[PDB]
Amino acid sequence: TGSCAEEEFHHYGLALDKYTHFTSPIRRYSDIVVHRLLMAAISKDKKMEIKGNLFSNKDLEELCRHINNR
RNA sequence: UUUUUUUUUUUUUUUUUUUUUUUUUUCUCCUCUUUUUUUUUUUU
Repeated sequence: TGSCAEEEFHHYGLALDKYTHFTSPIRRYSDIVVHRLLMAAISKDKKMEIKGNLFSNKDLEELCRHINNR
């Protein structure tokens, strides 16, 4: 995300401007990330706090390079 | 009518000890050929 600029967020091959998967938490790894985050989102718009941290910049970038490799 | 004598199975038992798997060689060595390397996408 905000590690880069907006222009580098698009999904040109599909004419979208943002595209990921969320339909497979089981056979992949970015999707469990998306699960934790989506549930943090549905859980955060109540004005409370989600104890237990989630990620950081460097952690996410090393994870995404690992996933590219794999 | 044929008496008397010529030994036998070595003696001994009431001695201390503080180590340790194995063990010891063999040299440098020409990997052949459409490629940059493909890559989104969805159904597990």
